[PDB]
Amino acid sequence: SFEAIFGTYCNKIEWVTFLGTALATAAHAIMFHDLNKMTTGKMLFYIQ
Amino acid sequence: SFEAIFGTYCNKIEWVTFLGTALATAAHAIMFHDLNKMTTGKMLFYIQ
Repeated sequence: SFEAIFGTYCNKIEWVTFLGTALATAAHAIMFHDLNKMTTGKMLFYIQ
Repeated sequence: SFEAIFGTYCNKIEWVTFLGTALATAAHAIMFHDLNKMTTGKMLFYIQ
C-alpha cells in the first residue's frame, strides 16, 4: 500500500504595473526624487 | 525643505465675435459711422 502524492502545482501570479492599467490614464505619474523634502506642491492657475 | 510652486497656467478665453454666432443669422448687421447723430430711424411700408 502507498499514497501517490501527485505534483506540486505552483500558481504563478499575474504581474501588474501601474502604467499598464488604465488608472494610469487618470494619473500623470512622475518620478521625482527630492519628494521627501517638499512639503506641499502648489499649482498656481492664472484664470482670466 | 521647500514649498514647490509648480507652473503658472493661464486661461485663454474663447474670443467670440457677433458674426460667428447664430444670432447673426437673425441679424442684418450694418456699420454706420455717423450713427450717433441719429435722432430716430424709421421704415415706411406701402402695402397694396
